Amino acid sequence: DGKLPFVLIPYMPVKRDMYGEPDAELLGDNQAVLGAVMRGMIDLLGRSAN
Amino acid sequence: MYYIEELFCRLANGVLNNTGIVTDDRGDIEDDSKPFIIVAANEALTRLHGRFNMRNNNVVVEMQEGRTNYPLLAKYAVQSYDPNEVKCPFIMDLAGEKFAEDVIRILEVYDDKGRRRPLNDRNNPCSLFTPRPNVLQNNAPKAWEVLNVMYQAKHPKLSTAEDGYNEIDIPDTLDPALDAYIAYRYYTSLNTPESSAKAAEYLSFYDSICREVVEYDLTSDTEVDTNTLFRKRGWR
Repeated sequence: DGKLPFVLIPYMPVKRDMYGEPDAELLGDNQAVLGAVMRGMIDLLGRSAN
Repeated sequence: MYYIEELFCRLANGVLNNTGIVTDDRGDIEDDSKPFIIVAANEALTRLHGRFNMRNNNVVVEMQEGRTNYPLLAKYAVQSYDPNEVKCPFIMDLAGEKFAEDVIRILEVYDDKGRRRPLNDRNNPCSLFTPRPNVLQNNAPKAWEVLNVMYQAKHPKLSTAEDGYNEIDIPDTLDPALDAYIAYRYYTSLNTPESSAKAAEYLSFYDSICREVVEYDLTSDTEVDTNTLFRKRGWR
């Protein structure tokens, strides 16, 4: 072949760049917000007398 | 903290300033009328320590074989028991901190091994029982079982005798409440209708002071703690 034996496969390509972006880049804030709501619901039920 | 003499001066130059039981110089109450104030003063202190959980004191009780009921009386204390009729005391105290039977309400009991003992739990075989407010009953006295009882305590009873207590240890914000109750007792004793109206004013004033303390929580009566049922219930 006469060149490097490595192959690059990006997931979401970046304009004029090698490394792509995974799905975790866009969902950073959404996961944190969702986690806060779930913990709040459990705390309301868990700490309540029953 | 201050001596009972300062209380006499404060009453002399206070609510009782216009009474016939004070000295000509308004410096002290009449000596023959002193026991009247002492009886009222002890009664007033009991009411304050009941509504407000100000003093929390603990005592040590040693289990004795063949005995189930353990009254919390000074005659069973090591520093005050009579060997003639008591084989051995089971209430342990110090020479300078003699037990004074100041028990009002039992709060919690812990054994010598650090395990909490339930009280008045009829369905629990190992629970303790209190047939009387100042009597502790154990249904299974072991060999080396020693119990510590933490309870709400009243102020020690005042006495004009030298060996007796002659100091007052209460929050200074409750001093007007103490004076009002003593004034109420004195004016209520007089049966003249004019004094009756004055007596009611002090009693109402005493109640107003107590609720004001509760409203602002000046004695740290309210208590909270971190939640533990969350872990025990397994919510995770």
